Amino acid sequence: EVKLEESGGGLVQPGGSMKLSCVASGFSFTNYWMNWVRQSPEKGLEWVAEISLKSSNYVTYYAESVKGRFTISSDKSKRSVYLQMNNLRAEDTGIYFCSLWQTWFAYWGQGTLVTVSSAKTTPPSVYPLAPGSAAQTNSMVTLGCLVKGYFPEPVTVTWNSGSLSSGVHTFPAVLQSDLYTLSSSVTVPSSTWPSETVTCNVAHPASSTKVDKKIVPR
Amino acid sequence: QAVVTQESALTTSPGETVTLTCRSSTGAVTTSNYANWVQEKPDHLFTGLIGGTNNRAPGVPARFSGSLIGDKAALTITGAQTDDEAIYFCALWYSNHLVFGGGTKLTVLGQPKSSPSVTLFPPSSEELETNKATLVCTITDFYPGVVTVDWKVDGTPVTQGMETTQPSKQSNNKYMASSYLTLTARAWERHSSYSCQVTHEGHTVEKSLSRAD
Repeated sequence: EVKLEESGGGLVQPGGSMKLSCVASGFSFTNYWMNWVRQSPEKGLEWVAEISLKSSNYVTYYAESVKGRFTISSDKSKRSVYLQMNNLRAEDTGIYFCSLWQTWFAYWGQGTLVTVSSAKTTPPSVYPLAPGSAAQTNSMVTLGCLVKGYFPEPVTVTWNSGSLSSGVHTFPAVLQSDLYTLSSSVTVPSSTWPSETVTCNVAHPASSTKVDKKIVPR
Repeated sequence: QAVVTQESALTTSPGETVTLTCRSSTGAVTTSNYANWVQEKPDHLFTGLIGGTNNRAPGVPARFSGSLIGDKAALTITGAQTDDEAIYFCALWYSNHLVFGGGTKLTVLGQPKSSPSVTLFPPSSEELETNKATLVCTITDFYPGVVTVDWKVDGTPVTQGMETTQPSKQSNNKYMASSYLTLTARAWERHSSYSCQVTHEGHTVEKSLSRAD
């Protein structure tokens, strides 16, 4: 079967460069155009560039936003297409995909993440979230745990070291000022808290940081 | 630059017919834009459905079809199924470049309506020591997965400092999302009443908290 394998993504300062590689394996793709499409949380899909995989006939199209900056190229002997990125900006962050196109987009790669950011590796500040007196009367009590100012993704949140698995809700990370922030909550019976302790264990492998935060009544 | 627009969201039920559209700002979409349609499911899953306006790639269920409806290209799912819930991207060719649209999030009713469970958390004493204050409004177990979040401080709506996440599918395929109201420590001392109003399917749930206690 066909299989596209992508590689060469990572973190890079603005103005820097990166070159990705999409390795195609299968039957003869002389009849396909290899596309690069990037996906960001802010612009969904965004077509970047494309090349015709005819060894006889090479044609390239680029998106207006990458003209003069990006260049697409292929090497048959390696069965590979490449995207050269220069003068990268923050708007170029996203999961870059390669796709074989003939009439329709017939095959896709797994994608590789390209992050354009100047921020440094920053560990999270774990703050406890506990109900107010307006929320001390419910049969079930929702405790929480704010994870603020960390970089890069991901962090992993577990409650009571995994022994508290049902009722957990980890929310999507938001980004502000080159720094991430997400929250995780756990809802337990009001008979278990504060009688029994409840603790969020956050891990940030990038900074080799683990923080345990016990939720005590306010 | 050859902007392509699609309905941001549409909702259908199993067995019904739904029609997404695709409008070009240059003018009428024509067969010569060779309109494409790409289905995206969670986990960056991608499938090419339609090419050249109405060419269905192999393996794509017969209930999918591409066509023009006036000045737009149109994807038509006839007799939808629960596994059709996904994002559907339209792409038009413009002579020397392709352009994707914003996409359309199609919901196929797979379970009954569930109202959101809202919970409001005040700033931690730890965080205030950084002269920063963040209120956290959690939202879980709502279906379909679209919510609106409005903040009031001392009865006055807030325009700035708020940020809400895009919903996320739970194991039960209900949805969860979190909103944040970011304040200065001072600003948190300067006011007494804070509200998080979550509207879902035209019904609003509110959670407030007062520092006067």
